[PDB]
Amino acid sequence: RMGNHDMAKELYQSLLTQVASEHFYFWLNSLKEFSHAEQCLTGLQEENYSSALSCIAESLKFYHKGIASLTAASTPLNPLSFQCEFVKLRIDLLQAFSQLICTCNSLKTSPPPAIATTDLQRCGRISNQMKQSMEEFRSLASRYGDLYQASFDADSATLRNVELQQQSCLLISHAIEALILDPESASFQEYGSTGTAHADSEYERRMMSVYNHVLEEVESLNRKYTPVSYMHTACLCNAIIALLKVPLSFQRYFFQKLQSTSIKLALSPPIAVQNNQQLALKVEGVVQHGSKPGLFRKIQSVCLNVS
Amino acid sequence: AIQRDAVWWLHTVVPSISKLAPKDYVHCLHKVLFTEQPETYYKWDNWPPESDRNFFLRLCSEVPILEDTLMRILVIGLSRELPLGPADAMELADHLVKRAAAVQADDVEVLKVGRTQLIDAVLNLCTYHHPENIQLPPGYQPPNLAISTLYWKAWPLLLVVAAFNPENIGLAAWEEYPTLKMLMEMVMTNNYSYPPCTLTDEETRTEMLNRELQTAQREKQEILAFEGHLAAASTKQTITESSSLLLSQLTSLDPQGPPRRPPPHILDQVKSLNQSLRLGHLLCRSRNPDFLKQRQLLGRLQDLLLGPKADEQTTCEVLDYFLRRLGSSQVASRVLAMKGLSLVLSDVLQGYQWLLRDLPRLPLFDSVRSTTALALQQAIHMETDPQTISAYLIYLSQHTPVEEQAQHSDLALDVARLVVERSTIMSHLFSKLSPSAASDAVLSALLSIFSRYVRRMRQSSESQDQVFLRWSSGETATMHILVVHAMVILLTLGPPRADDSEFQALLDIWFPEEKPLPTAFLVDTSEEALLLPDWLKLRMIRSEVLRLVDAALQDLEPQQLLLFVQSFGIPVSSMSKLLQFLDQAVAHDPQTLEQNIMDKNYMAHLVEVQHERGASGGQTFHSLLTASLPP
Amino acid sequence: LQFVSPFAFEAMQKVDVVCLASLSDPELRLLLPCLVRMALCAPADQSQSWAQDKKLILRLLSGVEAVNSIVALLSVDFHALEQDASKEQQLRHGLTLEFEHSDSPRRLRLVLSELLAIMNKVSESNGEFFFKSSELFESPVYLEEAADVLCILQAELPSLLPIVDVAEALLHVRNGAWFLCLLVANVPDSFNEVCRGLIKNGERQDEESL
Repeated sequence: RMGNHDMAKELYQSLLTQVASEHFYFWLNSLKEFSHAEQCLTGLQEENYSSALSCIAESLKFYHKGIASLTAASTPLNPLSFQCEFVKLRIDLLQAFSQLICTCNSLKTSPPPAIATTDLQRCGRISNQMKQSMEEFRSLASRYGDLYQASFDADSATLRNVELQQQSCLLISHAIEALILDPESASFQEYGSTGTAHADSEYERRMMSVYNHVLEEVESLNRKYTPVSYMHTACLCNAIIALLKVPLSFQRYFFQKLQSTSIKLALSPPIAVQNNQQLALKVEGVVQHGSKPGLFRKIQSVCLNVS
Repeated sequence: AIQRDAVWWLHTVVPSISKLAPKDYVHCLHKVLFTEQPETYYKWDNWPPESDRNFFLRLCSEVPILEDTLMRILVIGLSRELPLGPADAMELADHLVKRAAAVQADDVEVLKVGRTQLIDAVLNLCTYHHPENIQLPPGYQPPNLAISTLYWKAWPLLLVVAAFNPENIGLAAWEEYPTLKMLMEMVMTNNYSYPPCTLTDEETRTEMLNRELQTAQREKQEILAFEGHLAAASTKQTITESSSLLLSQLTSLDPQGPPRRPPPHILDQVKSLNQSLRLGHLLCRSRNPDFLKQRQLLGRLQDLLLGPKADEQTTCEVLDYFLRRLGSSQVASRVLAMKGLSLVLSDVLQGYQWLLRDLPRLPLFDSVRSTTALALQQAIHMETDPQTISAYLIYLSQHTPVEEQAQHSDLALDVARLVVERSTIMSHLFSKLSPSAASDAVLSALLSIFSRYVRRMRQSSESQDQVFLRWSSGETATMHILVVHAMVILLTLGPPRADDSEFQALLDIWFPEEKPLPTAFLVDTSEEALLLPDWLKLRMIRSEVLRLVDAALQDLEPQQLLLFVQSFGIPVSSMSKLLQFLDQAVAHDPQTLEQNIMDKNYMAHLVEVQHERGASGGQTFHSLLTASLPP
Repeated sequence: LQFVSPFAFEAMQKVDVVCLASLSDPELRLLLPCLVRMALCAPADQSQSWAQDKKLILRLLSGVEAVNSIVALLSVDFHALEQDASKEQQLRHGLTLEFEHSDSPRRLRLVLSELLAIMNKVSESNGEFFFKSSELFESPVYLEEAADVLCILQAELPSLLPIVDVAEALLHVRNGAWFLCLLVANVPDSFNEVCRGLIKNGERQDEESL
């Protein structure tokens, strides 16, 4: 929870051979592998991008081991859906980070001369690669939002953690856009309405400090260089380093599920309908609960989308 | 147990309602076969379930012979009005055979024919049937025309039946069509190619077919000339030989003629499955009728050629036919020819030891020595395998026809073309990472042949590019430019470890120490020939022998020096010498900056890199270059 | 046949140059076209550290005689080649001996035409697997030269030769795995997209067919 992942790795490793059930064994092994993966990228130097690429590769190896174990730990009436999606979105945005480290280094593979003779296309392959990275990070932010709004039963701190991850995705996407793809349409300045925001955790403070520093770096580098610049890649890669150097926090919903609200959704029915007569479908549903219903939030209304 | 077919079951109501036309009945019979794969019906919506189709397909692939076909054949024979064609059955059998190859097994019936109507089908297919729409004049025989689909479908199925089961069905093909024996020979050769390796009998197959084809074509043209006037009187349509529709839809029944070579496109697709099927095993048993099973012809050609009964004419013709393929642009042709030649003939170059040990022992080797040498010389410019070229060079070094000046000049020109033009082959043969014993033998062979050529020329202009050579020692010689460039390239490769006498002799005669170079003049115009072009000079600079480097760097005009420093792969010693000469030129001619040096920064970095490697010199050039712009 | 080492690919992906210096010459020759492009073409970084790294790359390349062929390939006017390829594609809808005797633009045209033919074959098919006998990806001697020209074409004509379509095309030739591996090694940031495209286009295995 507090990001001491080496200690967590040691303790989870100790806890193996103590459990009796194999799915709990896989769950603890997955926790050990996630702790090891997060411990792997604690040794990031401020400017060493090659070391960063190697560390992210090691972390991704351990994360893939962990997600295989976690999938092995999933059972009926304990599907670990939030855990699986959360660590899958953690595996992404790390291989997306690796691809952006590669595209940092792609600038050293020179552009063609045919294209070089006549603005963004003159960059060469790196321009299209930055476009692809921007789209990938935007899709990652959308997926993090999807995880957020599929977490109705999660506590507030977990939702704030998911928000922080989504905001990191959006930060990288905005940095790519404003430095490479559309510096003229960079919009207003990064005027933080919150200013000195009242963070609820040290992870929150570190995340917002990283965001503010990256936005300050981007703003000071807006139109000072052409998009062929090594300084744009330097700022992006340094943003990667800053985002990864703050250890990930596994929040309460990753371990404990408390609210557990569902919907039964019994609807009136391989059913034959005439062409002229259009179907009259009635859907009835009951919201279910486990113990204290409205622990974190209460259902005000139910939206039923039919397609 | 059933005596009827699916066609009959469908026709029970179809013909009852209204008697359908013959074309409609034929189409219904063809569609009723149901030879398609049932597993492909559930690839769109996953319906019907596929859990049973997989189990049913394995048992359906191997099927027995039913009596329903025999009952239908008997009914068709007993009734003259019965409209039942064997084309649908042939198409179904062909489809089943094609599908079964993927899931074939020893305990699975690949093919099974239960009806003996092959003779009846053949008789009914070659006969002419009056069409409903077209009515020919009474008493006049119309031309023999057949549907393209039926003719194309009857050939493959019948050929497969005759080849796979040549016991009973093969007897008919063993007395009518020698093409069946030719195809059996091709199958035994394990190569579906026209001409096959086992069809080498040119005097029996190629010659007779070629002689007969011209007569047959002339007779067909003469027969068609009379009918053309009547055909044109009704249609009034133009006829052209290249646009003749009947040529691609009808063909004369001439089984005795040569087989038809398939197009390269069909052959390319066929070769992918040919190795997968491995059809060569089935042809070893077939020996009746015999076309001339490949082992029997191998032994026959062996005792005809290796033995004391060998004759000049047939052996010379066979070798000419067999070696003209090496000069072809097809790698498959030359590989098959190589393999066949090694097998017919028969511890270093084991796969090529036949050409080095077996061929000279022949009784009539001297009679055929010239033609094989010419064939190898032509094959040098086509062959791509380094080992094959190595074997060819070694043979064309030990067994070299020397007596004729013309022949020796042509051989030197061909080897020079190999050395100069085939740069990738030359680099591959003597790649510096692996000096092999075969490489040593080839290098010794090359220097030996070139030394003998230059010596024989010295002891003594057909081509325009001949150059009149002069030495400082008083000798005269007339040679090509390519051969000089070739010996220079040989000398850049360094001395062999097996022998050094020929290398040193060549290096001494061409570039003697502290003596003027052999100035070359054209034979016709008598002007100073450029025997050492820029590319060749750069090639000898990269050599590790100091004499070639010293000869190359003499009186170098600064544009050439600037070009050479920009090149890559130059050793450190040669780079230091080049930079020393560059410094001397800079001190003696500062004006090399204007119309030679395109850019200052890149060449400055180049000179810095040369110094970083550990090359001396270039300080004055570096100073002059840095004076224009900072690094 | 020798493939690109994981150590060399890791060095190339990180562009760690002292690592590339400590490499064997047969391994280095696989990475030759890209390294030549980074050593000779105008730098896009324009940073002093990258200038020094470029100098070390040039030093490491100076000792290789095979670089001159790649320099010759890089001297071709690619505008005319692009125009010719586009016009030929609009028109649409010994070969190895010719490649050997050809100068740099002509052999570039030959291999580019063959690549576009294979791409058209791929696009026309709905997924059916063919096998185009090329005689230039098959000859063991000419694999190095063909691979160098392939890398230079992909680098200098990126719009006309997208990496994923080259990868999908290369599966149909005899030695396509080696060509694809060294192609990805020469543009290391294309690994993820090449793998994604290969997996996405892998829709019909036909029970583990060819």
